[PDB]
Amino acid sequence: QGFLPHFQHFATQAIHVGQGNPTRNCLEKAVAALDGAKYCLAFASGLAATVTITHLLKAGDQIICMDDVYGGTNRYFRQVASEFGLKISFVDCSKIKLLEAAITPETKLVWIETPTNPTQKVIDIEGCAHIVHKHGDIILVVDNTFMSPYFQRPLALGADISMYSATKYMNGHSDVVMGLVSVNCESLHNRLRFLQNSLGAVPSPIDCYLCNRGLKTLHVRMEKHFKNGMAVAQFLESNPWVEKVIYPGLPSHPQHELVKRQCTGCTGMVTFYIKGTLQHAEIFLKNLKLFTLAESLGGFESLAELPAIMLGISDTLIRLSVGLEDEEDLLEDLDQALKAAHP
Amino acid sequence: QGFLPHFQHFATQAIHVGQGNPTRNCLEKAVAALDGAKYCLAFASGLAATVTITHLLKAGDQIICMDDVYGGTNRYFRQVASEFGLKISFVDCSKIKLLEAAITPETKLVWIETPTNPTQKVIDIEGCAHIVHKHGDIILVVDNTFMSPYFQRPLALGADISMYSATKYMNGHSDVVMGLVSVNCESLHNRLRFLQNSLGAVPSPIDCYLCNRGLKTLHVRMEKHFKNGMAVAQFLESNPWVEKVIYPGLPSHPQHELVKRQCTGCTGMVTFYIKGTLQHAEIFLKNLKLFTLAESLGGFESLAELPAIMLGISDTLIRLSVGLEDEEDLLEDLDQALKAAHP
Amino acid sequence: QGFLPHFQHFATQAIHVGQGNPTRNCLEKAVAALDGAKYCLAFASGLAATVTITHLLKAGDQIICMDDVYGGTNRYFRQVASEFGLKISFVDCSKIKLLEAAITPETKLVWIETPTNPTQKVIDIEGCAHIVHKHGDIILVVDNTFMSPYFQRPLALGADISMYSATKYMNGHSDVVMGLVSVNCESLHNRLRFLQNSLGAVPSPIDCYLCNRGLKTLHVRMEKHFKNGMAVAQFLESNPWVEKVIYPGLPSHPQHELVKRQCTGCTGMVTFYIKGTLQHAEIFLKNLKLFTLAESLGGFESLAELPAIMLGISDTLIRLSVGLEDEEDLLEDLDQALKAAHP
Amino acid sequence: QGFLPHFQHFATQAIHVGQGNPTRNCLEKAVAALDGAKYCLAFASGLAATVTITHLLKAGDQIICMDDVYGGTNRYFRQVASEFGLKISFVDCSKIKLLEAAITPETKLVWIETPTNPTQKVIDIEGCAHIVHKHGDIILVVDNTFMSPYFQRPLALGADISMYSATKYMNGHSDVVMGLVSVNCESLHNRLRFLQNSLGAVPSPIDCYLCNRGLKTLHVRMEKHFKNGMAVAQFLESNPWVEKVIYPGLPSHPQHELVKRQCTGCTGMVTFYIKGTLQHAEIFLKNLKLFTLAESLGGFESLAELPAIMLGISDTLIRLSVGLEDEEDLLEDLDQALKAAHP
Repeated sequence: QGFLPHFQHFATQAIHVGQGNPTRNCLEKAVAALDGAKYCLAFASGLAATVTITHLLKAGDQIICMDDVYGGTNRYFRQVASEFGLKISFVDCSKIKLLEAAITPETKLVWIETPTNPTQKVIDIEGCAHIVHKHGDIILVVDNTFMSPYFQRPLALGADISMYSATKYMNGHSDVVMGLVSVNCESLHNRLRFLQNSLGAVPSPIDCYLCNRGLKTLHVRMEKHFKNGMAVAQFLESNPWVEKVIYPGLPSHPQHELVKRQCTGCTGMVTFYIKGTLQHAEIFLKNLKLFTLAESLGGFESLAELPAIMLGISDTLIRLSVGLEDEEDLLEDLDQALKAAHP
Repeated sequence: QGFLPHFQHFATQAIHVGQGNPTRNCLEKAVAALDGAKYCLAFASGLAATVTITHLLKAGDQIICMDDVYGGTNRYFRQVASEFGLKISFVDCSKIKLLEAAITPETKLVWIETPTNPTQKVIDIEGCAHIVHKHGDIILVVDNTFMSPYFQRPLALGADISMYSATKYMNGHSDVVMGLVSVNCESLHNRLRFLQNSLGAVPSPIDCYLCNRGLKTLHVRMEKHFKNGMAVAQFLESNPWVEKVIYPGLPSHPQHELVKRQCTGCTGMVTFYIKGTLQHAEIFLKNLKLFTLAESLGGFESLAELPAIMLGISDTLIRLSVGLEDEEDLLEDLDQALKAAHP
Repeated sequence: QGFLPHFQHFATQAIHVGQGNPTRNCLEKAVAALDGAKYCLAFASGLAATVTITHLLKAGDQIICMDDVYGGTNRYFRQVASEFGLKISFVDCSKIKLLEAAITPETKLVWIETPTNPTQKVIDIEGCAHIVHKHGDIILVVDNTFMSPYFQRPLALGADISMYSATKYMNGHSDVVMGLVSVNCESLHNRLRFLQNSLGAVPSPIDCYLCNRGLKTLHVRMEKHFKNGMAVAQFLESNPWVEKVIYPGLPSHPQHELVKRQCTGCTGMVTFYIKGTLQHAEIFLKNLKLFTLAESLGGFESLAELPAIMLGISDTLIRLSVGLEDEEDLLEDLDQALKAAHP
Repeated sequence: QGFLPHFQHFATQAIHVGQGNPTRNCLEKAVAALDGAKYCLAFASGLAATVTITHLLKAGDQIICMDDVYGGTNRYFRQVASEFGLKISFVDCSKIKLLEAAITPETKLVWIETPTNPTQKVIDIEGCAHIVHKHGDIILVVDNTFMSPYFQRPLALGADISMYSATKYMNGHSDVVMGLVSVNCESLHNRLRFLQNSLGAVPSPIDCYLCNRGLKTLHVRMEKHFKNGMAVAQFLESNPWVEKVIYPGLPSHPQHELVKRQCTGCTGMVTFYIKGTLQHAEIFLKNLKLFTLAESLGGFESLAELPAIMLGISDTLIRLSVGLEDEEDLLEDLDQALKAAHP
């Protein structure tokens, strides 16, 4: 039904394209294609990618970041801004109007992450692109990490840089770290390349090989994360013991319509509020038998978490990371622990 | 669809079960579950597993084999029977009545591969089960390599032994070789275990680790193989340059009914006859730009082969091992090649 | 001083030679060279190698094995002899005369291991070769595993088959299992090859690659095992708390002169008797702080063991597996625990 | 020999110590010990480590570098100083008096590589230590890449920071890249740690695992490099076709005395001038049959390079990166090539 039609040739390119030196170039060639980008640059980590992006700016320039309220980031950026001598301004871009405002004559970069973690507020990338590009020379960067190039393609939505940061967690707990920066601009790529080779925040031939190896199945893995995610999200929202569910894949989401015109699907990241108190989120989490209590997100295994203990996030909110297990089993495990949290 | 429903817990067991020593024991626990069996023993190669199974018999014993006409096998088995002094016999077990006639007092083992290669004749596991089990003490082994435990469960259909043999080709070109032998019978398992340890034809710890790792995405990869395989087979079947198609998933397959009540789905192996002459098949193969010419089967990559040059098999028969690329691109590559082979 | 001069080009060949299919062939090419053999065959395990060797014989033939009294083997061989229908005769070949005797008109194979485990009695390979080859068509097989092709080259000493069986323990605890069979004969190689490809007790491309990878440093690793072994062996034999030492590298060994004309050095396997009772071997072993209590042998780490609890072996005997640690530290750790075993 | 005695416990620590998370922390504990330092921080590449170290300084600060004339470096450093706005200066620190003159109020960092490449000029770590430390607050960093922590311990000789940067070339052609920064000073370590985590130029868990794994055989490999290196250098030095040799291990090296009181041994990098013309050097290189032509250094494989084509370096200067092959074969290959370059 509804989402942007999946990007053509993704799977074909992910498998055939290209099949630092050789290893890195091939990885980049292939990632460039999946991002619909003309160019790509690989870094040791998503963070190193981020730093390098900012090295693009000169002392004094202002950088406006999406405000990661409950999430972790923000301390970073702020530290990268401090050193290097830059001005950082965090603005909730959930409201396009707010971004229009914050734009200062010094603003040379706008960094956005969508969905957000763990509330999952979808930012209108296209909206921000037009607002940002409207005046002066400024860069729009989208951190596609939470969606992956398979479900979201920033560059196509007006972004100037689509950054993909993969941790030691997705292709199985495959300990491959990587910072992928894609772009179409000519100079942007040139400047970024120089930095890449000048500073050395680069990946090893092994990482590149492993990373590339894992991409081949990104499409089949992500589709299942989505089928399982959707299923879990529905079951929950229809469960008597769940106050609310937040999953970009459901129509109940406050941005479901923005989601269908920007993504081709959703991750296995499902958030939901459990009816009751922090004492109930407790019973629940402790009763899960198939889901695993972990603070990370991405494996083949379904993970659960209570951010409140892992004005603060409602201690009744739970973020799930639906993996590749059997949909039936996942639901039964959720059902069983919900019934336990309410005798 | 009207195939058996997908095996319960498969994905969950593949990802969670278990997570010559350790590594092998966990691989064995896992595969045992995927085959719906109490036990499983791993060997160096499917060929090794085969030889091991024939060691359950003693000189003077007889063994019936599904007669693999155009495939490669038969020379093996024969070389194995010659040595070890066993009596071997080949029967077109696709004709159950014909197996009956073959049963003999010294018959103690019946080896069955299905679907055949590359004609894809399907054998009724159940039938042969009733027939074989009916009289005397005799083992019914099913080589589940061409289906994978995901789409077929020999043990649940009567077979005594389900042997899954994987080559250096699936899970990408992961160079892991392995022979897995799942079983339920108590003494059958004990004899097999004694043989396993006393003869040393076992995998290395790394192979077991790698093999188990691939098991975790087997369901999603097989699903995509099945999808692309169904698309390819339908497309070729309604194409003006195709005489006929041989694909278990299509209702046009002679034993499509058997399939549905014996498998949960189908592999990416699509067989078809190109309209024309050996020369047209050649034009077709040379024109393919997305498919890769090769004699192996199973990678993420789509392959094409002309058995006549790699009585005899028709010079018009082409076997494709459909990969995990974009259905669209595969369809267009074939269409382009077929059109090219007909000006 | 004294031993046969090291085999020429070993290191060069181990690194350059060749730098189943490709992977296996290269591994075999290279191993053939290191064994000074014209040919080589790789199997899944040393045991699988052994079985395959015996498959060379026909029902009825007799196989004479070195008698592994305190060691583990013998149960194997005996089981392989049982099945397959062969006659096994275990004879202590420490006494060349004894082998001369046992030779039966049915004797078609003589299997020897030297040094022995854990007593380390050196067998005169050349002596047994002349005795064995003197009459009829019979095969002499030496299990070079305990020495490795770097310190001992059976084929050059008249052996017909030099078998090297590497476990998941040497190139670091590199979990690579492998059975290497080398030979110069034309037919022996032919028959063995057939068996190799007919039965499938073969290694995976990964194993072959890893195994080959590790060979490159075999010379430097083994030399240090020897320097450390020699040092440890001396310190011990000169220690007031040690009744006796048995290390082919010392002149005190009852075969030190046979050793210098058959090997180019020694392993890190040092055996020794601790002055006192099983209660003292206890105190000793329990006080080691750098050596590790393990029943295996081969890592980069120095291992200790008391075979009596790991007419039976004197419960006062200890086998060490000297690794690659600093010689000084190894001695100090031995010294410290010996002083503890005798307050 | 008259070199410093070999570092105590090195091999033992390399094999036992430790056996961004785990993997990296253990690599860091290990390398910290090998460098005889309290701490060590790992980065993506030696180049990344370098950039990180320069981040300890702020705009307006100055940094002195051993002037690498014929090597490659200098362009880096300069590109790093240009950006980040630092003042850089190059000094032939092999002439201690010349460094003194260079010290400035804004001087806060002195970078020293030794021996140089490919001339192999040796810098007195200690001297520069006394000189630099003498006045003001300034850091003395030593790039220990060309020696390895096995043959040189910068920190024990006065240096504040010892940076070991390994490429995809040693430990065989193990494609592991890494930059290790060992240190003793408390605040120096804390600032470095903050930078490490806040900027993300870190290794992946697999690189750390692989890197630590190679550390375990570093002593034995370096010893063989040193041996072969000594042999090669002596042989070339007494050969009729060699003008002169430049090898730290030979008493003919201008700073052979410094060496002995600063290193425990030498690398396999032997530099020498072929008697004759650029054309003779060419004949030599083309005739080599065992040595491999390459611009990298460090594998198990022996390499040869002619810097003049890969003021200016003499067209007669040849640098060899001596591997772990048989000394005999290396000597004969060189001799064969030299003879060939002189009819």
